[PDB]
Amino acid sequence: SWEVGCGAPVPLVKCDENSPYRTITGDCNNRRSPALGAANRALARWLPAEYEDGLALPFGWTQRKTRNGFRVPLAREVSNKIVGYLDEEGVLDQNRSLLFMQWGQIVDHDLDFAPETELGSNEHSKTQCEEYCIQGDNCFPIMFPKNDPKLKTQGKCMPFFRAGFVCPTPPYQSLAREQINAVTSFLDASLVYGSEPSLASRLRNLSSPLGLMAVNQEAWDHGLAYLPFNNKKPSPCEFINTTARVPCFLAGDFRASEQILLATAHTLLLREHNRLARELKKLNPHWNGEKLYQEARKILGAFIQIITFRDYLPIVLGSEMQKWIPPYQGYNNSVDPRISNVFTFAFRFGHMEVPSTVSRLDENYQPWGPEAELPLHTLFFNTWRIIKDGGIDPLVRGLLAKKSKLMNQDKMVTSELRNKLFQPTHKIHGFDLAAINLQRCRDHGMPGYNSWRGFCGLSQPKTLKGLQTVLKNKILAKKLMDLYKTPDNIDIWIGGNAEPMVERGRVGPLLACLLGRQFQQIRDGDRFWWENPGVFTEKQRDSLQKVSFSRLICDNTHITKVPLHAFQANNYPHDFVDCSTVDKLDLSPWASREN
Ligand SMILES: *[C@@H]1O[C@H](CO)[C@@H](O[C@@H]2O[C@H](CO)[C@@H](O[C@@H]3O[C@H](CO[C@H]4O[C@H](CO)[C@@H](O)[C@H](O[C@H]5O[C@H](CO)[C@@H](O)[C@H](O)[C@@H]5O)[C@@H]4O)[C@@H](O)[C@H](O[C@H]4O[C@H](CO)[C@@H](O)[C@H](O)[C@@H]4O)[C@@H]3O)[C@H](O)[C@H]2NC(C)=O)[C@H](O)[C@H]1NC(C)=O
Ligand code: HEM
Ligand SMILES: *[C@@H]1O[C@H](CO)[C@@H](O[C@@H]2O[C@H](CO)[C@@H](O)[C@H](O)[C@H]2NC(C)=O)[C@H](O)[C@H]1NC(C)=O
Ligand SMILES: *[C@@H]1O[C@H](CO)[C@@H](O)[C@H](O)[C@H]1NC(C)=O
Ligand SMILES: *[C@@H]1O[C@H](CO)[C@@H](O)[C@H](O)[C@H]1NC(C)=O
Ligand SMILES: [Ca+2]
Repeated sequence: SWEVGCGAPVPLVKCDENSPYRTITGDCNNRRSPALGAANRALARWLPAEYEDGLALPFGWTQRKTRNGFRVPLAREVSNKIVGYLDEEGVLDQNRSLLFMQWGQIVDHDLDFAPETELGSNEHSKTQCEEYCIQGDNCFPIMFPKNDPKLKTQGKCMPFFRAGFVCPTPPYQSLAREQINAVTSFLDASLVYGSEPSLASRLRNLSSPLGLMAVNQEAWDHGLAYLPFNNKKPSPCEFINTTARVPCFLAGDFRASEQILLATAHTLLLREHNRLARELKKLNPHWNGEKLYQEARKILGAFIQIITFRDYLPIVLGSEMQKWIPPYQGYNNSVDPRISNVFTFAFRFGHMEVPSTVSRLDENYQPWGPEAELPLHTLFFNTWRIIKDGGIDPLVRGLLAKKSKLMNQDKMVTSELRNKLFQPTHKIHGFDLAAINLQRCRDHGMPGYNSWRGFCGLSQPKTLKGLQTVLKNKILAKKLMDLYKTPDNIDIWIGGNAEPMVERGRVGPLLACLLGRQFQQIRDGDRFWWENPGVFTEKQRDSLQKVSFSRLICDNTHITKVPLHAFQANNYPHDFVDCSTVDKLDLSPWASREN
């Protein structure tokens, strides 16, 4: 009765009964529907796609084609009028460390990646899009409004290329266009290990049966590993400093070097795998390389799950946590674990938590050198500042001692991302992540703000006064009505992020609902969830309960003082204790077995 078949790329693998570990692809997690949550398949649709032609063309593609009787505003004009601000004074979150932002980006990279269409190779398509700003097939350029300064300094557009879609990637089909999730839907440390067998093997050290991940052979951090380099050319990390010539890192996720603190967090996770593999080898000398790798991978997946659900989500969702994510009751094989298309926009709330600067701090939590503090835009695809300017410890100290940006209806996205974003192959620090998010909402066929309010059982404002009430902000509602003309047309990214945050949380009610529903699904629909009986033993679960980001730092850096609650705002020295007082992960329950 349905077109359920379509999975034409079809990374098809048969499933082995009673297999002890996760697949790299996420296949075989659900026994009845083994592709559920596997990588390189369609993002789930919680609601039907909304395209100007019903099938594939974004709203805004055809100038004369209205949405609900009104032209959709230019993404860059919404960015300029609503999202932008000048003054960074007073914008920081007084109760969230910068690790709060950074953990969000890490979790996001574990869960979803909808990359730009490949569209063949060695052609004049990408250059054409960038050079002449001509909309066509996959070229969906972000056009500058008449009063945009970038129209004066940067040409007529910011190049933008439509996301990849499942069955054919160049041609189309009879159903609506469905974008791809290139990573595993499960919270499974796919950002460390990869979501594809080829990358997963490339990341491993298969020279020794020690179960290790490959490490950098060119540079070391006071005896501790860096990720290997990606020696693919051209390299955006080389591009931004051709004197230093330091390549990007190779990780489980394609995007690991996008900014210096994401590369930092990736480095901690790689180190933690190798520490666990060494410690398991000492405990279990007869375990082979495959077994050591899998058991360390399983522990690192559980770490990521526990930090996320115990420490992170409660301070994102605040009062809505118990509504959307009740205490775990067990694996439910009827739950759809696939990441939804809308979730990939909902989780971009993080863009409003990114502050304008990154600091390096020394062994006394004092400024590291004469340029301790640097503008964020100079740190896009920046790996040389790690290798050649103190390794990761000074950056990790900044992650603990400095703050996230607080979402603000009058100060949404810092100009470091809104005007100075660097994109690989596009040469300039001149892109706008907010405009890109809005253009991508349309590229993906997103239903508008009121469709999602209805989905979440919330009021659907129809008038300026109704929107002013929901947003608790007259001027913001007025600016959104002036541009969108009806709240039905407001793009979900800006509408969800415009709502005032729930008590004890950092998102409003619409985003709490969309995020909370997704995180409930990826937990309840995961046969390898850490708390599911038989994944770990009772004694292993008791040991895992004691994981902390503070212990991760103590174990995989030379930092000797850390806070106990690393996601809150912490000040040195008052909130910092000796590493020796921080709980350890007791691996004794991983003994092959005893009597
Ligand atoms: C995968 O996992 C393997 C290990 O299982 C990694 O292999 C090892 O890499 C490190 C470098 O990253 C190598 O260490 C070097 O060691 C020498 C000291 O050599 C002596 O001790 C070694 C350790 O036991 C041993 O392997 C050596 O034996 C080999 O070489 C001799 C000839 O010297 C030969 O007779 C033997 O038969 C072996 O072939 C030897 O006993 C040390 O001198 C090196 O340091 C120098 O170089 C670094 C920069 O490179 C510099 O910082 C120093 O100041 C100095 O200049 C270096 O520490 C180790 O030898 C490798 N082990 C094996 C078995 O080859 C591998 O790197 C992992 N790969 C990835 C991609 O992660
Ligand atoms: C640079 C960028 C960041 C930090 C300096 C950053 C940060 C975050 C946080 C903190 C997130 C969540 C808590 C988060 C989520 C998602 N991002 Fe974003 N991000 C930076 C840069 C980008 C760029 C560039 C993109 C691609 C934009 C496009 O549409 O082409 C981007 C995306 C996302 C994303 C969607 C992932 C996907 O499914 O494809 C998040 C869920 N980020 N980032
Ligand atoms: C590119 O990287 C190099 C380091 O490899 C940076 O240079 C250092 O910068 C200051 C001088 O301005 C000094 O600490 C060193 O003498 C420099 N080293 C070298 C080799 O020149 C350089 O500033 C970076 N440039 C950019 C644009 O990021
Ligand atoms: C900071 O947030 C944490 C929860 O994230 C909370 O327990 C603590 O009371 C908050 N502190 C202040 C000062 O509000
Ligand atoms: C399992 O999932 C289905 C679909 O969400 C749900 O209707 C059912 O109540 C769930 N079973 C539980 C919570 O035991
Ligand atoms: Ca994953």
